Amino acid sequence: GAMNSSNYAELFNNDIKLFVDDTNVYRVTVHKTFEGNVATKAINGCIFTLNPKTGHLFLKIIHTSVWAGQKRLSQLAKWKTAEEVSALVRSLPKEEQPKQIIVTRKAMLDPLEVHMLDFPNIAIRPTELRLPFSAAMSIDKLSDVVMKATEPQMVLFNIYDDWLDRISSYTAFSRLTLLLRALKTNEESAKMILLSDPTITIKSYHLWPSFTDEQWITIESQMRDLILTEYGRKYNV
Amino acid sequence: MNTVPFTSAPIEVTIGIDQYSFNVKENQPFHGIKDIPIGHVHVIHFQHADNSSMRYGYWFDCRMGNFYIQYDPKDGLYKMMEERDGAKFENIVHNFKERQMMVSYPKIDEDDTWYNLTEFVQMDKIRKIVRKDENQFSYVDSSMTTVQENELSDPAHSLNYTVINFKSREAIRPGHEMEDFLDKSYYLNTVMLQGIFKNSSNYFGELQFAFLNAMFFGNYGSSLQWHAMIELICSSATVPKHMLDKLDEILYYQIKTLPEQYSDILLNERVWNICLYSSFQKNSLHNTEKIMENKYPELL
Ligand SMILES: N[C@H](CC(=O)O)Cc1ccccc1F
Repeated sequence: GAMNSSNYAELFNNDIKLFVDDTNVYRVTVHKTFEGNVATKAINGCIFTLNPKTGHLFLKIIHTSVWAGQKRLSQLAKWKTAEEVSALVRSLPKEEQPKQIIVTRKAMLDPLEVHMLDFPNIAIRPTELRLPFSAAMSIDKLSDVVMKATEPQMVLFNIYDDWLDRISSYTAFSRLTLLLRALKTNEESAKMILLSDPTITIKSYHLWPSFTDEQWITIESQMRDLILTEYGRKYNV
Repeated sequence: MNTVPFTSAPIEVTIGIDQYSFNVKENQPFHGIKDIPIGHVHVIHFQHADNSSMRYGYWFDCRMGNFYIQYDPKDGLYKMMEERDGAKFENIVHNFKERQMMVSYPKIDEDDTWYNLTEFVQMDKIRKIVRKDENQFSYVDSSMTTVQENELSDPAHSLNYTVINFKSREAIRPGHEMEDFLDKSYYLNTVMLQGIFKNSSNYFGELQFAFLNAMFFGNYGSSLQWHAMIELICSSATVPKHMLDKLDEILYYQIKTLPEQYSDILLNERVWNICLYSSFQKNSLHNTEKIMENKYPELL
């Protein structure tokens, strides 16, 4: 059924699973028209499909041409997402196909179930976790490839860089969710924390800086403080 | 006008005949029901006074044979049987009528209720949903499950309604995943009407039969089936105009007939609110929407 804090270690077992977040698929800027009405302009988006055990991220870039001449785009976006995830699953060798797909928003359940009727053994599940995957577009290299795309495109990343050489996937997922929650709550500050020190760089083949174990503990502490700080600023505590 | 005689009434029982019902006391001199209108299916149903558990009954059509009811003390129920000896049957009925031991089917002349509930219901189609080929009549009770219910357990005692499932490969074409799930017209018109039912009359017949089993037996799987067949129509953007008009009439008489005190269990709030207020056909069921709003405004 639904995924929550009780069955949290299930994410890191040896059953292949993917998270699917559709929150950046249909993206718009709202603006005024010459006549003083309001209109939207779509910008490029992405599906965020992540294996939490391996860090493998299948970033399907959604080019603005897919909505050309289409109505009810928000409803369309969940189906576009469903269609792309289904196409991705079918593209994978059988032994790499997921056993479970966890959607971060319950409105994805029916579209994905419908797309996955051919795969009755693949469980489609919601989650009671509030996962900060919407903040994926705050990762500079991911935002860059989405905005530069001139056509539909799939880009593969490991969202954990090389962390799994030193930490478990539970710890790597916890680090990722803390970083993304911080970027979601105060992007400017979080980025400042991540790059304040010019001697720690991001390798060309990585997303995040090359922190040592000790430095990661410092960074993680600073991100918690940021989240707590914003929580206070928000609620006046 | 035809007759269903009873051998006797050895146990106290409420007897239903179509939408009518009456009480028979233990060992009361009751020998059946006369003046049954020819031309329609009928249902004679039973609820024992000492065990309201298990409503049960028999669908039959007097044009297909001479039927009577006899209590079986071993199996503990009123059973329908066929009498093959026509002369014997006529003589039995004539005697019971002369002794005025029968209740008269109490049809008001103005009253088209039963016709309107059974307009498309045929015995031949009943006998394919209820499989017991050695009999010309069909037994149904409160507890019988449907073929779909069993897939989600005795197959011989099942209700073989047409399986409707909106998230099934049958309902959803390769490349029209969104179109077929948000607009069920393909599934209604090509798969069900053209493919399985052949015409809307057979579809409405199953719909009406499902409602009647839900109402008269409290049969839960029948209620599920009735609501599924309504929803499939209401959720199709493309439905023949004559079907929508006929559906409105069918549902009107079903809602009109439903016992007020059984509305809570026989009517699915989600389906009805969706069908009347959100679906493609939300504005096509004028009569049904008006009786629902005046009779069950709570449900909505
Ligand atoms: N081609 C899809 C056909 C369908 O399943 O009904 C509909 C669709 C989904 C997503 C983006 C665009 C689009 F046209």
